Amino acid sequence: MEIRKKLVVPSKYGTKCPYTMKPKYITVHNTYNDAPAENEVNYMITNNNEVSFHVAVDDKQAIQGIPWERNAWACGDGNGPGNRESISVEICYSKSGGDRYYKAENNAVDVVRQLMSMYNIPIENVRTHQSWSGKYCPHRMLAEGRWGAFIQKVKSGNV
Amino acid sequence: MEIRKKLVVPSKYGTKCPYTMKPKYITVHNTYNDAPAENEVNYMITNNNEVSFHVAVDDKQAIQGIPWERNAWACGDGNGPGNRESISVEICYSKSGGDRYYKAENNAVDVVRQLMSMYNIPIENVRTHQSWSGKYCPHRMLAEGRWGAFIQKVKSG
Amino acid sequence: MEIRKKLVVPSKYGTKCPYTMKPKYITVHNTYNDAPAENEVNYMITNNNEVSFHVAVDDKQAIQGIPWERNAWACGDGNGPGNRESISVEICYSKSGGDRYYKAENNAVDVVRQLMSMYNIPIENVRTHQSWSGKYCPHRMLAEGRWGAFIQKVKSG
Ligand SMILES: [Zn+2]
Ligand SMILES: [Zn+2]
Ligand SMILES: [Zn+2]
Repeated sequence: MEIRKKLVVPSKYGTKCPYTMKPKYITVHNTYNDAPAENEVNYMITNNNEVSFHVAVDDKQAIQGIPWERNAWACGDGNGPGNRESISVEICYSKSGGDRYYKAENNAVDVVRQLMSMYNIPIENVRTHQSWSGKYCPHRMLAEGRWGAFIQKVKSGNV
Repeated sequence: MEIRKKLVVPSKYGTKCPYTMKPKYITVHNTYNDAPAENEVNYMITNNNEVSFHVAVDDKQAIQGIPWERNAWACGDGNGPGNRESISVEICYSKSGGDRYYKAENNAVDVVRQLMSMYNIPIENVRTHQSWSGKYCPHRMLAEGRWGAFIQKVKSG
Repeated sequence: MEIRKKLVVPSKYGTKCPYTMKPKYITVHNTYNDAPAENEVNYMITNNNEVSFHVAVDDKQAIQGIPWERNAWACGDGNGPGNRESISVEICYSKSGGDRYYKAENNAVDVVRQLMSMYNIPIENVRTHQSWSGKYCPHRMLAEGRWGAFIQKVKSG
């Protein structure tokens, strides 16, 4: 699926993505919200908080808000490898779940595979936010035991 | 046991418990302090930091500082299920331990049981702060390997 | 090996080590950087940030910047057991790794053994930063699953 562009303005880089980055990992998150990717991204690139992520994926589309080679503030590890070396993928509708959420997760498999090919990132480098800082994220995937199956789809699925 | 109420003023909900909450989990903590429940609560409901918990339990009493159906900021996972769907119980005197602490922990067993029955929360949904953010809390319970026994006490009587 | 001393001035204690401490644990970290122990410590004692560690160990020497019996802000657990009861050991050159790092690690095994017999800290009291707050540190050691072997070498020598 095509990843739509809806990037934050350069004048806000200092707040949303101040550093350049050489992607080495991909971090998967759950939004813990029930908003479409367009809403997640629009809010993220417009507010003034030092909080961001690279792409949001819902049941219908994938939207990029931060250049892949600039950092995002989403892993909670300060200037650690999560925030400074990983591209963050946000999966929408995880708050209430439902068909919309599982559709978004499966679309995220496709998004993650595109990023792996793009930056030559190995399957061992696809990580959970939890692995970087301890936060229970992706919450629904961890709660339902879906991470293992997700990794296998990313590793060799044809989507 | 009786859980006494000494709730934060409504005007501070924006800071201490900004969202309504449908309790789904109970999170157990250790204060890593040697102060009675009353002290813990007084400080928590008055300062202006976005840091809070629902009830503090010591060897003598249990004092609630935040409404059970409003979130508290105690699990370290920002706007995640920890802070937004769990009721936090702080067990006092864990710092130096001793009878005071073990007595408080037994009282916490009752408080957790009461909350479980109140909001129909299953035993598998009683969690450690560590499970939500990786923080080593409840520190004493983890250090002495008491979590399993605590859960069994809660599951029965 | 010999642990040099480049402690911070008493005036900077309120920020680098404002609390006395009775060492009970030893926390091993990775600098996630490629600077020598001299630079790490020097930089750490020059700025006035609420961030510090007790000793930095590279491939050549080991330098202490904070008194062993004073806390150091390095475990990210606020006033928790990691920051208030453990001595923090920073292993240099982990960013890019290389022989320099692996050499700094073995030296760190030495620094840890010395601190263990000096303050009678048991082997199961040697922890990672990750165990205190969930942060992925020591990143390289964890990334390469070198923790189990590290502890085994500390247990024997
Ligand atoms: Zn996340
Ligand atoms: Zn806690
Ligand atoms: Zn560390």
